[PDB]
Amino acid sequence: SMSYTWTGALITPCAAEESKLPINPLSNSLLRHHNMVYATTSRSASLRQKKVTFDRLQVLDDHYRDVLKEMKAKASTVKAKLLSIEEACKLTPPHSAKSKFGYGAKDVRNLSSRAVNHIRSVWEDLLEDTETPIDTTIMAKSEVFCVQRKPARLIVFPDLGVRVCEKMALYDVVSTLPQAVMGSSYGFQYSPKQRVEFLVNTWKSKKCPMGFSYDTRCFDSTVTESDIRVEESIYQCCDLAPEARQAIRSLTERLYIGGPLTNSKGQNCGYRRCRASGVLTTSCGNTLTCYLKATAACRAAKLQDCTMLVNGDDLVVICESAGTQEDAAALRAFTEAMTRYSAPPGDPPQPEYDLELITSCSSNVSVAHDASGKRVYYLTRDPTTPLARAAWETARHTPINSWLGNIIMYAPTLWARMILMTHFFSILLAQEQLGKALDCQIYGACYSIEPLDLPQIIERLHGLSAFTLHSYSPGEINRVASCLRKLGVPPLRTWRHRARSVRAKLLSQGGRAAICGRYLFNWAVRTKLKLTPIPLDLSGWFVAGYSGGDIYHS
Ligand SMILES: CCCCN(C)C(=O)c1c(F)cccc1OCC(=O)N[C@H](CO)Cc1ccccc1
Repeated sequence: SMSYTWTGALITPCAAEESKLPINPLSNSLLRHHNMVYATTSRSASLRQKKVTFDRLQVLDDHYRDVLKEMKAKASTVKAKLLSIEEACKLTPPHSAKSKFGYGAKDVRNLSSRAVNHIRSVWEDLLEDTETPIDTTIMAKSEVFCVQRKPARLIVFPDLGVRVCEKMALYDVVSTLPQAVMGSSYGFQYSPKQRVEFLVNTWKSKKCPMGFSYDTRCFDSTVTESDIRVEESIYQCCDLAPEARQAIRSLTERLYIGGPLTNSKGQNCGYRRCRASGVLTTSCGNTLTCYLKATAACRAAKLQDCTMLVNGDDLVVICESAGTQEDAAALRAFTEAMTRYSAPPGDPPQPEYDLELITSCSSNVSVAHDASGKRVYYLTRDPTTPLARAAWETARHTPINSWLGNIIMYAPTLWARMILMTHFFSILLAQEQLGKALDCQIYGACYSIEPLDLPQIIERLHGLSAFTLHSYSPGEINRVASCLRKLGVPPLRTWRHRARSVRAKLLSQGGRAAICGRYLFNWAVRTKLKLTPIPLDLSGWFVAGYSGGDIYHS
């Protein structure tokens, strides 16, 4: 069937859209070539609609059915909890889209009567009505990139009231089931240093390893009604409260498998028969679907000892080599199988025989050395997009931000350390906001974090070596260097000069600021200070990992 059908009504914005990087002193100190940085808008939405709209031809086979039953046998060990309205409300992001029913995310969080009464009514409706399609809004998402232009991504989400009900029925499921089903291959359970450990150990565990990332084109659109019902069949193997079982069955038929699209102006926009980007089960569902399809395709292709690492639609496979011609051919057979499964490639996959050449989760493993000269593996990526976004959020007030999560994810990197930390710490210090908690977007989720806690966070997510790395690899330095010339970012000597200046200010204030000076900026001085383990709340991160978007943790 068609992933989408359209009536001709437009994908509308509900406010003016900015597509150019403003000319502003603070962002200009970071990046000079402002004309290279752009934000997507609803003006490119029709181009995206064309790409995401197509017919899906799915053909399932014995390997798929075998793998599906192996997954269900493991899902069968799961016992899941129904969340109370209060628990689901506290998981609601503060700046989450308001309901069209007279209340907003803050009213939800405060347990206001209007909000709670309405959420309760929505829940009872899920229990009563198993068929009426649930309305969704379609919007063009505003995302920032560097030229060489991407059309806007389209986001699909239901009303606030429904989102809170999804958490009630399925939060515990999305947070515990993927690990029970996929074990070590479930990527979202890992901190960055633990993802590196698994990739390095899996690689080292093969006699002759071969690995590849697999890019599925427009994954959400490739997701069929069958996939979504199969996904539900895995959820139904959990021990569930009667009302959760019903709310899952109703959400699946009324929301998950598809439904009507309304634009911001309230106009009937079209119809969806594929994955909605903005529902609770998107991340877990995509992960389970991508894992099932890949696991079965490996058997079909006869790849050997194929270890998966799956994070939503992001896939990396590491296996035993059968020789070079054999590998090329088996990988083409793997692609042919995924294609029948309705998971066709975007960029053709290629076999790799070096772990550092594989890009997965938009990152690659690289190597540096700690103060004692020992090798430390860590994740990095091309810094273009992170720098373009840091510049945009510097010039444009963003009640939400992406730069802080970037520093946390990429802390051991040369670029996050010399540029990002230096830049944002200089500014927050001048503005007396080092201590101000920020609402940090990490993938689709939300975390409240004070910049002053960065050292403790980094030491846990990456180890104390993140503050001592040096001797980065030539390829990494090469890549960083070329991006700075391309974006007009001042050279590293200038960032060193800035860091020394902010480091001295951080030290002079003492307290938590001085801890930031000592750990975050020790790379910038000779007279290194003693780096000992720093004398919290990492549970919301560690117990379930990243369980999906529109989730808030404090
Ligand atoms: C819990 C969500 C926020 C806490 N962060 C930031 C995490 O990492 C994280 C964590 F600390 C504990 C548990 C799970 C976590 O994350 C899930 C996940 O898939 N993370 C990956 C790394 O494995 C992010 C990443 C991908 C590529 C390159 C660099 C970093």
